[PDB]
Amino acid sequence: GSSGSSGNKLAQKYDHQREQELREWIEGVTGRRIGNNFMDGLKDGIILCEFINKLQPGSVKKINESTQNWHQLENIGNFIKAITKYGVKPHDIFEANDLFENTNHTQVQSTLLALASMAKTKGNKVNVGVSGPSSG
Repeated sequence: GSSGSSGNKLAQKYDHQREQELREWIEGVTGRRIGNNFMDGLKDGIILCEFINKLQPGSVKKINESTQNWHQLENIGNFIKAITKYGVKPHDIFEANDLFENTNHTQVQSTLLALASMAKTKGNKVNVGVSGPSSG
């Protein structure tokens, strides 16, 4: 589709291109306003639990909704594990601290990049530029 890049640069670092393709997919499926801060907004861990839930009926049994942190952690824990069964290898999944302690952003992004492909085959509406197992 119409899109000027004039770069065609392939890297592993945080891609600002996909960042817009992910938030646009999640913010839609689930229905939560991730907001500017792609991380902080996803830190809560809620949007995550619901994300894998919308794709698989039963992913996350129950989710905690509060303004605390301790609870936010537990949530992310259920998701990361939920996405593991759906169709996401543990070698491409982020850690609870990666999203919680925002110690790693790319690690979390890469995880989603794959998820999108897991929902595509099934028959979902994904707006992420991810074709086949792109590793590199």
